[PDB]
Amino acid sequence: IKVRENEPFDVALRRFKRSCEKAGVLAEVRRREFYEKPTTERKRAKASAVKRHAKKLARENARRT
Amino acid sequence: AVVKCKPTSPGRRHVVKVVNPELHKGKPFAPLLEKNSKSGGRNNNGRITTRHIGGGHKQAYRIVDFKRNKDGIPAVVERLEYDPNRSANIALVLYKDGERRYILAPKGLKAGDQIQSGVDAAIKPGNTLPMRNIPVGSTVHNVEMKPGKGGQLARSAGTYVQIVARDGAYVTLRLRSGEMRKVEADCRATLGEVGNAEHMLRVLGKAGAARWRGVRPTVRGTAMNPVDHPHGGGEGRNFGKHPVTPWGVQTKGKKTRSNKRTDKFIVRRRS
Amino acid sequence: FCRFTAEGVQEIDYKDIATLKNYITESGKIVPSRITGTRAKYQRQLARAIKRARYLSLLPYTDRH
Amino acid sequence: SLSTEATAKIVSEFGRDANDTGSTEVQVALLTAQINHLQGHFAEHKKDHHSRRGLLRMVSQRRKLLDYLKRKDVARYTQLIERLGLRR
Amino acid sequence: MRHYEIVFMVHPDQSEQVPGMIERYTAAITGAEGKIHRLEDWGRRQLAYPINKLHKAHYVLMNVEAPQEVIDELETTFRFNDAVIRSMVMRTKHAVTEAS
Amino acid sequence: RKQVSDGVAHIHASFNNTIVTITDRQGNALGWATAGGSGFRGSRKSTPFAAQVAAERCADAVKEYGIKNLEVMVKGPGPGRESTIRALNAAGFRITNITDVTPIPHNGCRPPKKRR
RNA sequence: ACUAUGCUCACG
RNA sequence: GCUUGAGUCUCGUAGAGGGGGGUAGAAUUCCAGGUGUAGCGGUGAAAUGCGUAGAGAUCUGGAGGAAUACCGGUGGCGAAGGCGGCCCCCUGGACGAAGACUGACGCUCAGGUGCGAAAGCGUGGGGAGCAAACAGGAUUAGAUACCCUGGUAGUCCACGCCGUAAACGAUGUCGACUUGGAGGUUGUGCCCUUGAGGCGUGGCUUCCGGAGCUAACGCGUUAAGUCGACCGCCUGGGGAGUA
Ligand SMILES: [K+]
Ligand SMILES: [Mg+2]
Ligand SMILES: [Mg+2]
Ligand SMILES: [Mg+2]
Ligand SMILES: [Mg+2]
Ligand SMILES: [Mg+2]
Ligand SMILES: [Mg+2]
Ligand SMILES: [Mg+2]
Ligand SMILES: [Mg+2]
Ligand SMILES: [Mg+2]
Ligand SMILES: [Mg+2]
Ligand SMILES: [Mg+2]
Ligand SMILES: [Mg+2]
Ligand SMILES: [Mg+2]
Ligand SMILES: [Mg+2]
Ligand SMILES: [Mg+2]
Ligand SMILES: [Mg+2]
Ligand SMILES: [Mg+2]
Ligand SMILES: [Mg+2]
Ligand SMILES: [Mg+2]
Ligand SMILES: [Mg+2]
Ligand SMILES: [Mg+2]
Ligand SMILES: [Mg+2]
Ligand SMILES: [Mg+2]
Ligand SMILES: [Mg+2]
Ligand SMILES: [Mg+2]
Ligand SMILES: [Mg+2]
Ligand SMILES: [Mg+2]
Ligand SMILES: [Mg+2]
Ligand SMILES: [Mg+2]
Ligand SMILES: [Mg+2]
Ligand SMILES: [Mg+2]
Ligand SMILES: [Mg+2]
Ligand SMILES: [Mg+2]
Ligand SMILES: [Mg+2]
Ligand SMILES: [Mg+2]
Ligand SMILES: [Mg+2]
Ligand SMILES: [Mg+2]
Ligand SMILES: [Mg+2]
Ligand SMILES: [Mg+2]
Ligand SMILES: [Mg+2]
Ligand SMILES: [Mg+2]
Ligand SMILES: [Mg+2]
Ligand SMILES: [Mg+2]
Ligand SMILES: [Mg+2]
Ligand SMILES: [Mg+2]
Ligand SMILES: [Mg+2]
Ligand SMILES: [Mg+2]
Ligand SMILES: [Mg+2]
Ligand SMILES: [Mg+2]
Ligand SMILES: [Mg+2]
Ligand SMILES: [Mg+2]
Ligand SMILES: [Mg+2]
Ligand SMILES: [Mg+2]
Ligand SMILES: [Mg+2]
Ligand SMILES: [Mg+2]
Ligand SMILES: [Mg+2]
Ligand SMILES: [Mg+2]
Ligand SMILES: [Mg+2]
Ligand SMILES: [Mg+2]
Ligand SMILES: [Mg+2]
Ligand SMILES: [Mg+2]
Ligand SMILES: [Mg+2]
Ligand SMILES: [Mg+2]
Ligand SMILES: [Mg+2]
Ligand SMILES: [Mg+2]
Ligand SMILES: [Mg+2]
Ligand SMILES: [Mg+2]
Ligand SMILES: [Mg+2]
Ligand SMILES: [Mg+2]
Ligand SMILES: [Mg+2]
Ligand SMILES: [Mg+2]
Ligand SMILES: [Mg+2]
Ligand SMILES: [Mg+2]
Ligand SMILES: [Mg+2]
Ligand SMILES: [Mg+2]
Ligand SMILES: [Mg+2]
Ligand SMILES: [Mg+2]
Ligand SMILES: [Mg+2]
Ligand SMILES: [Mg+2]
Ligand SMILES: [Mg+2]
Ligand SMILES: [Mg+2]
Ligand SMILES: [Mg+2]
Ligand SMILES: [Mg+2]
Ligand SMILES: [Mg+2]
Ligand SMILES: [Mg+2]
Ligand SMILES: [Mg+2]
Ligand SMILES: [Mg+2]
Ligand SMILES: [Mg+2]
Ligand SMILES: [Mg+2]
Ligand SMILES: [Mg+2]
Ligand SMILES: [Mg+2]
Ligand SMILES: [Mg+2]
Ligand SMILES: [Mg+2]
Ligand SMILES: [Mg+2]
Ligand SMILES: [Mg+2]
Ligand SMILES: [Mg+2]
Ligand SMILES: [Mg+2]
Ligand SMILES: [Mg+2]
Ligand SMILES: [Mg+2]
Ligand SMILES: [Mg+2]
Ligand SMILES: [Mg+2]
Ligand SMILES: [Mg+2]
Repeated sequence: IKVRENEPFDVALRRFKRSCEKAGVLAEVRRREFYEKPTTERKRAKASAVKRHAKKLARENARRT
Repeated sequence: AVVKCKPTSPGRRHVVKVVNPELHKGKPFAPLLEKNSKSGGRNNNGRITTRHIGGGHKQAYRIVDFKRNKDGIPAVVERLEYDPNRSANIALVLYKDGERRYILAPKGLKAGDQIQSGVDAAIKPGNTLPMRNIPVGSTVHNVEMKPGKGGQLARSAGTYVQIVARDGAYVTLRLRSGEMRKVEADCRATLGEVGNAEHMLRVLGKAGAARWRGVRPTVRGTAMNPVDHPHGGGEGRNFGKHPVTPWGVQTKGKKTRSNKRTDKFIVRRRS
Repeated sequence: FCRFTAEGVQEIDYKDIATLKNYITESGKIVPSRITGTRAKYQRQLARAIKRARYLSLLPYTDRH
Repeated sequence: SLSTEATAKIVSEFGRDANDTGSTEVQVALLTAQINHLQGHFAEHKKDHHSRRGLLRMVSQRRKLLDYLKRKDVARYTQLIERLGLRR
Repeated sequence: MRHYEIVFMVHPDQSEQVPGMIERYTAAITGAEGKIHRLEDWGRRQLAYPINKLHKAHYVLMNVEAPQEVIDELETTFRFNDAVIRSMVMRTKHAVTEAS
Repeated sequence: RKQVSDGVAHIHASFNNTIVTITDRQGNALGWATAGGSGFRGSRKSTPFAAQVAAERCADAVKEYGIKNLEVMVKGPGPGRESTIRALNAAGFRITNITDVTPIPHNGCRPPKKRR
């Protein structure tokens, strides 16, 4: 998070923030995640992941493109 | 402990006794009790100054030691006794050299436990120390407001003071009212909580049980006639008056604190 | 890469922080397994040791102290 | 969960030898030993209902061995109970 | 009976007392059967974050075998003592050596 | 009068506002501005440019103190901040370092209920 | 952003 | 009798299993204190609300409560309900390794009895945040709602009660048997640890699919396949899980 970038540079470049937190504090602990809803919304985000990964093996179809 | 009584008679229906089996079943230690005559509320001039007190069971004064000085002498707790003069139960402490004296019984204390008092000692329930030597954020009782005195604060059953801070010479105490009071660090405080915390769950059950505790009936102002009490008269359950004492001063939210000599010691008033 | 070594086995300990600091990100958070490999058994031991090290002020809880 | 010295002491007493450690006589003593050790644990605590499930397993497990032992041989059944102090 | 791994930290000004403190805690445990397996004074090490509004605590790792009566008497001496800034007491899994 | 060399530009970027507040080294306020104080009200107040102009308005009104270089301390999410720091260069400062003080509670207090 | 309703029965 | 089911001991392995006690850090609210000058707050847009009595912002020092970021996963444990900071105390089970022992001690279970989320209820504590009820501002034809600002019971604790949930894999428990693949997780063997490996074989688990079954959807060695033991339950919709 603590980013100095030497001296001649300036131009922000603080992906250190964007690839660490921000979303963790904000879109999660902004408004209440009703205990069960995480368990629901994760398990569908988890089931959607393996749906794509299992399809990615069977994606090699005829195509003809 | 808290046993509810079976309803074999009306006025034995709602009774709830605080039976302590560990208490003593015998006469108290005679050398440390003198007689204590009853005022009936009246004073020098023979006039009722405090109403609603009169009668009750004859009850002798136990010479309980609050100051708790006799230093550097371990002392075995011989037996826990009943005190009619007090909310809390007392303990007959036998000092190793061969004195006996009464103390307020803390929570975790029993017939056999050893207690020491003074400056060094150990940090354990029953052991009196100066509040300078006692840890911050610790539960004490029987607290002195002035060094060398007896013990004013936290002596009622279940009562305890918590030590919040220590600013040099002064110790900030959070009292059971909620008031944060500043006392001198040289003042003493017996460690732990005052025993018999079930006391509050007792329920008397009859009018008579208040009488034999030395209380007399309170008559309501509204019942009385105008001449007697500010609330008074009216042709059938009237009021239309702001609540007040029998002497006209407003009750029901009206600060009567006006010491002004001790306002320096009070950090935060209770709430 | 993976665990300790070929004949390592061992147990992930909290006292040493040279090898342990590789397993936390620049902010102070714990890095997950799917980035740094590691079998699930050692990732639990690691996590437990990071928290024990945090308690003693060997590792920091964060970088906003 | 009963020390190795505590088990070995009971094993080399009720049974034939230290080798023998599965007799109905032995098994009932090891349950009884542990049940009595747990009475201190359930004197206070009380709300520990998950451990009570393991205790009530041991209790029922014991009674099935004792009831087996009675039907099998009445002589050694009565002698075992006097030594352990069962049947209240 | 049981092995432990005590790791306590001490205030800067009272680091001169630590040689004495170790001698007192050793005498408590070494009397009751179990020996101390390791002696390693870590020294005035920097803190990751301020504890009690100060930096640089004086760490001490004991690592010792003892019964439960002695170790809890030692655990109580840490809380009733302003010199010691925090402590922790780990479980068994045999004795050890080295590592820092 | 005072004439401080360096300071700290605290930026409180919420969804609705962007409150810029330039302080000294020891967290002592010298001046401030807001997206609401710039004009820009309602829908306009929650934008990257309305934060830019607020930082431009906070850049001046601290010229008496004469800060040459400062540290940024962004906070919250907001449409500003990836825009507000651009404004501090273009105004007339040197950014020593950029930081976050976005208060991450370690699962502590129950947040408000979800809105529909 | 929010934003109601559709009287009865009738395709062998 | 026997020893294959079932149980015991022996040495370990993993785990938010439990119960009791501590303590840590972030943050929220608040408390007094410094700085400082108009807004803050909020919204689809506004207003109520809060602020020139000096708020918001910023920093200093406290106090208290509740919950434990990241690790953290189609990960683990628990009979189910459920169970996540770290540390000791007592404690239940699970699995593996090769033996030794017992010798059918077993499986199911009507009544019985225990445990059983959340909400409730009782007595006594505590009370930051959140928030039924409630109030005010919006919205609207109306708005006893949705949105906004406030906000009490409650959520926390100790002890008793309650005995219910879509308490759900909408799938009773135990056991045997019948093609596969990719994994996750925790064991324990054989080999060169000769370098993050080579090769088996036990637990538990997620996904896809064969025969077979199924009304179909789908299930599919963790069966809804093929059989056995025992239990519970069903017999059109409303009336009614009501009187
Ligand atoms: K419940
Ligand atoms: Mg859930
Ligand atoms: Mg006279
Ligand atoms: Mg007289
Ligand atoms: Mg007279
Ligand atoms: Mg009276
Ligand atoms: Mg009389
Ligand atoms: Mg009296
Ligand atoms: Mg009296
Ligand atoms: Mg009294
Ligand atoms: Mg003086
Ligand atoms: Mg009265
Ligand atoms: Mg009355
Ligand atoms: Mg009255
Ligand atoms: Mg009258
Ligand atoms: Mg009169
Ligand atoms: Mg009058
Ligand atoms: Mg009248
Ligand atoms: Mg009337
Ligand atoms: Mg009237
Ligand atoms: Mg008047
Ligand atoms: Mg008057
Ligand atoms: Mg009057
Ligand atoms: Mg009041
Ligand atoms: Mg057992
Ligand atoms: Mg066992
Ligand atoms: Mg035999
Ligand atoms: Mg039977
Ligand atoms: Mg109509
Ligand atoms: Mg119609
Ligand atoms: Mg129609
Ligand atoms: Mg055999
Ligand atoms: Mg088995
Ligand atoms: Mg091993
Ligand atoms: Mg565990
Ligand atoms: Mg364990
Ligand atoms: Mg546990
Ligand atoms: Mg627990
Ligand atoms: Mg607990
Ligand atoms: Mg803190
Ligand atoms: Mg705080
Ligand atoms: Mg003041
Ligand atoms: Mg003020
Ligand atoms: Mg207005
Ligand atoms: Mg107004
Ligand atoms: Mg104003
Ligand atoms: Mg005002
Ligand atoms: Mg002012
Ligand atoms: Mg202020
Ligand atoms: Mg403020
Ligand atoms: Mg503070
Ligand atoms: Mg605190
Ligand atoms: Mg499991
Ligand atoms: Mg099950
Ligand atoms: Mg304990
Ligand atoms: Mg089981
Ligand atoms: Mg067992
Ligand atoms: Mg085997
Ligand atoms: Mg036979
Ligand atoms: Mg045989
Ligand atoms: Mg049944
Ligand atoms: Mg039944
Ligand atoms: Mg029950
Ligand atoms: Mg329960
Ligand atoms: Mg219950
Ligand atoms: Mg509840
Ligand atoms: Mg209640
Ligand atoms: Mg009531
Ligand atoms: Mg009351
Ligand atoms: Mg409140
Ligand atoms: Mg609220
Ligand atoms: Mg609301
Ligand atoms: Mg309402
Ligand atoms: Mg109003
Ligand atoms: Mg309303
Ligand atoms: Mg209206
Ligand atoms: Mg609020
Ligand atoms: Mg809690
Ligand atoms: Mg508790
Ligand atoms: Mg409890
Ligand atoms: Mg019941
Ligand atoms: Mg039931
Ligand atoms: Mg039901
Ligand atoms: Mg469920
Ligand atoms: Mg489910
Ligand atoms: Mg499945
Ligand atoms: Mg059902
Ligand atoms: Mg069963
Ligand atoms: Mg097995
Ligand atoms: Mg098929
Ligand atoms: Mg069929
Ligand atoms: Mg089909
Ligand atoms: Mg199935
Ligand atoms: Mg099979
Ligand atoms: Mg098979
Ligand atoms: Mg199998
Ligand atoms: Mg099966
Ligand atoms: Mg089947
Ligand atoms: Mg079917
Ligand atoms: Mg029927
Ligand atoms: Mg019917
Ligand atoms: Mg019918
Ligand atoms: Mg009914």
